[PDB]
Amino acid sequence: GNKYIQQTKPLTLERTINLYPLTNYTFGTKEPLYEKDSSVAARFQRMREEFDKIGMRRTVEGVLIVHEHRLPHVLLLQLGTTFFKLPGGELNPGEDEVEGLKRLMTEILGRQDWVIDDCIGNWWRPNFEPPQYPYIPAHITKPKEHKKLFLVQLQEKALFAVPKNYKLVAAPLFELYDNAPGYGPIISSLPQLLSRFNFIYN
Amino acid sequence: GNKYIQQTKPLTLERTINLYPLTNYTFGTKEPLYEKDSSVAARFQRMREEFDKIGMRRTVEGVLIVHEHRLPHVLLLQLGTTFFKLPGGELNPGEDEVEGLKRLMTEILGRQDWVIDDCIGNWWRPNFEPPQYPYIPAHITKPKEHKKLFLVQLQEKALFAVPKNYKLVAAPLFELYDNAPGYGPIISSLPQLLSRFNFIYN
Repeated sequence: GNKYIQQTKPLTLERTINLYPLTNYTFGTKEPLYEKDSSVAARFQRMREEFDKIGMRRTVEGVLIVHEHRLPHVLLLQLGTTFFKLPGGELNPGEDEVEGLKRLMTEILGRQDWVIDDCIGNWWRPNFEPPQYPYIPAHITKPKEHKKLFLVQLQEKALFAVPKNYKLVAAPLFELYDNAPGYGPIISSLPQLLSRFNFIYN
Repeated sequence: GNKYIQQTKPLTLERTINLYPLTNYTFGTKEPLYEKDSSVAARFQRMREEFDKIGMRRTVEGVLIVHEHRLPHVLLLQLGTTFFKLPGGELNPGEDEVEGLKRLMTEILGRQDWVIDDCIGNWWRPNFEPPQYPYIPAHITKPKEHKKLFLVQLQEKALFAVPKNYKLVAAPLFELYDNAPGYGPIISSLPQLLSRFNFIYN
């Protein structure tokens, strides 16, 4: 004759994420962090050299979200007038994805004095060329890079240490949406990839 | 001194979905199902009339995935040369989202002789106009429509009953990706929204 109290709905169906105000977050400076590749030519030469040695490049990137006036903003690292990146980078062979992303974000943003429970997408680079796709194209059996994106939940407050040559910016979703010319195909589709989340604006 | 066997990784982090070959699926015909709105003018007039009476329109849509040669395809309903839609429609006031989507897909596709565990995105229409966004734009406190998308897991085999005036097609991700001119902003970003899933190609 008993009834059961119903379980919290699956996190697959409704995923809630706490956001905090932009003003909860601050940065201090650290020494500059220079890009591994000094040009487009060097980038693709290194990708080719490493592909021959260790196979497909495995990149991981973190999407950290804050709000201002109840609108989500994604944290980006500005390196040039039109050059923005997510905090992340290249995994070492054998390295766990999530543990690697933790290492990489400590390297880039780690204060000098991470909660990663959510995969938000995957992108693949079929050739030693710029184009990347959110799927493996037909008959591509050996992509040259696989990029995996994760949502990194921030604490209520945090201090970041930012390499001097980077500017830590908070981009509102309307800045990113349908703005591949400004931010590229991955960052510009973050609004779509974040749309399923139930955000709490603390 | 004991060690614990580790739990399956969270479904938030790695979400696996079984797909089956296109040839596992068939359709039979039923009577035609006419669009509620006969023109763009009538569409926005009805949206306005109903907004005044019952508030924001609540639409729900199902994303059903199959594969051919290990490439995902999304099922769409073709109504015209350039007019494709997802199976779904408008919720009744008070109606549960998932139960409403089940009702709507039975209406459209239900054989005459649903597993919905995943939210994949949200879109909002700020005005009585075509544009829709994957977020609520700043200072929009009363959007006119909220569209919610769900992944509908298919059984190994299924038979569909399709209104005579619709053609059931299976669209590969490369047909959709960066093809808003062909399919609109929602269907064209399905490849990005599906990229997080670990698909098993049965």
